[PDB]
Amino acid sequence: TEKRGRIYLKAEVTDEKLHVTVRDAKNLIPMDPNGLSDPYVKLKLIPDPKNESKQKTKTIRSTLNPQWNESFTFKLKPSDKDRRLSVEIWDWDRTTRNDFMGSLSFGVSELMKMPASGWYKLLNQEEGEYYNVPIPE
Ligand SMILES: [Ca+2]
Ligand SMILES: [Ca+2]
Ligand SMILES: [Ca+2]
Repeated sequence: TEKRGRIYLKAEVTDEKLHVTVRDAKNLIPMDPNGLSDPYVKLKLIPDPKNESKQKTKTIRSTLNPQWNESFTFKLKPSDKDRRLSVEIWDWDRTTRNDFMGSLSFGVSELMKMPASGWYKLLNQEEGEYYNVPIPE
């Protein structure tokens, strides 16, 4: 909800597993010639040097206010204490590289001391890997 729009999420750590719900997003930035985008969300635990934690929602065509309503589960291990949940919205493009739309992240430990829930401001790509900005109201 500021330049790159906002996203509604839920994420809690229930003994063993991290549960994430990606509800919807609003006011996303136009990344297509038609003035829209084809948004999908990529969920990842970072760092992910082996590149194995990737999960993704379906792609919704031609919209800036997608409603995915999809949930995901990551098995956690003691090694994940220092990892973060990365949430990135991307714009599916058929004839070129997919465009970045907005992102954010949560510390696994952070989520364990308080599950995330509600609206969050979409951040730039690099910075999105470092923090999140909740939007109460
Ligand atoms: Ca595009
Ligand atoms: Ca597109
Ligand atoms: Ca592109």
